[PDB]
Amino acid sequence: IKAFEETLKGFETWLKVAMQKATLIDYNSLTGQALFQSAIYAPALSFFSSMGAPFGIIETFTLAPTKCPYLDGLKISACLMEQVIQNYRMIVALIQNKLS
Amino acid sequence: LGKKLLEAALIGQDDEVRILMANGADVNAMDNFGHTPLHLAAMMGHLEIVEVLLKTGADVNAFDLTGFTPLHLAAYAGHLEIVEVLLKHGADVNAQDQDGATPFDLAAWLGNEDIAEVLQKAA
Repeated sequence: IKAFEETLKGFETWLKVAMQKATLIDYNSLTGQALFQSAIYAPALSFFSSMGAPFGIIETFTLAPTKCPYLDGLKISACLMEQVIQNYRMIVALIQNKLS
Repeated sequence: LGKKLLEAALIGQDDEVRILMANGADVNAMDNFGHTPLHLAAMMGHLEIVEVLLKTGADVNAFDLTGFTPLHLAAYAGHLEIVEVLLKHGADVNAQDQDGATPFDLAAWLGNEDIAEVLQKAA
């Protein structure tokens, strides 16, 4: 259970950075799209996999840009980051059910 | 052991990193995005794990599939002490992603002014 706590701590350490920088990333630029993938989406996937593993939760989080209908790349990035956080809440609800 | 090292280096499990290295984990292990453990620890700010990876032969200038180096990702996240350690171990300040962005560029665009000044000095 210690490992799971360690995963939550890493996730929240990552999130504090991702949540502020996401507002500055232009998702429509080549570099911004790549940085979002490398530094936001990819770590999120690893955290979500580590969170779900010990509880049998096997889900694959995927970005949904169709739900971010904005011309401004900065607002797309903030919208996609919101999806990441929502997925965290979804997995946590599943875990709490398992534990209960 | 590579996937366990990538996970422990991202999460910040110092003990587990040391155990994995002592059991012969590949310091060059790569995730599905081209990241090495050092990419993930530098981005996260995990200093001691960064030092452990460097001491065990990590390429300080490895590129992930999106063209970012560990210096890029530390400059992005705002980890000044990491940036300084990477530079001391030969990190390339002129590394560019696939559209020409350097570590300085990322620091400037993302508002990490201290790092941007350090990288400009080094250039």
